[PDB]
Amino acid sequence: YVPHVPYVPTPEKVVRRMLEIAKVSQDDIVYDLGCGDGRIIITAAKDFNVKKAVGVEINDERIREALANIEKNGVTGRASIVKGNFFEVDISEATVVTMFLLTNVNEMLKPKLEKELKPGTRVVSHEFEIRGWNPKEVIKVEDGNMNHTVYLYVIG
Ligand SMILES: C[S@@+](CC[C@H](N)C(=O)[O-])C[C@H]1O[C@@H](n2cnc3c(N)ncnc32)[C@H](O)[C@@H]1O
Ligand SMILES: [Mg+2]
Repeated sequence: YVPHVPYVPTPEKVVRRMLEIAKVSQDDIVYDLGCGDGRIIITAAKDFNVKKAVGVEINDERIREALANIEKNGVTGRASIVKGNFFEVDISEATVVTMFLLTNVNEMLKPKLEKELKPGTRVVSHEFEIRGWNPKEVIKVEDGNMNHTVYLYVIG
C-alpha cells in the first residue's frame, strides 16, 4: 500500500475567493487538478451550485478522504472523483479549472490546458503563476494572519 504522504490543502477562504474570482455559477463544470480532500469541488457544488464538479487525484489516501467528504457535505449528486494522474485525465469538458500545486509543473501543464480546454474556459490558480501566460487577474487574499495570491487566466 501507499504510505502517508503530507499535503497542503487550500484554506477555505481562499477556495471561496478562487471560485468568486472565476465567477463560478450553476452552468459551470469545475475540474480541480490534484483535488486532495475534495474541498474545492465540494465548495463549488455546495456553495456555488455547479452542475458538475470533478476532482482528479492520484493519492488514494486523499481520494478516500474526498469521497467521504462528498457524502458528509451532501453533494454526491454533482461532485465526483477521478483516480489518476491529472496529466493523463481528460479535462476537456471543464468550463473552470482550479489548481493549487507546489511543484514546478508549469512547462508540462501549459500544453495540456491549451490542447484540451475550449476558448473562454477559466483557469484559476492558488499561488501558481503560469509562466508565459498573461493573467486576467492577480488577486491578493488576506486569510487571518496569512496572505495568498490567486491568478485568473482565460483560455484564448
Ligand atoms: C497542494 S495539494 C492541493 C489540494 C486541493 N486542490 C486544494 O487546493 O485544497 C495538491 C494535490 O495534488 C495531488 N497531485 C499532485 N500531482 C498530481 C498528479 N500528477 N495527478 C493527480 N493528483 C496530483 C496531490 O496528491 C495533492 O493532493
Ligand atoms: Mg496561499
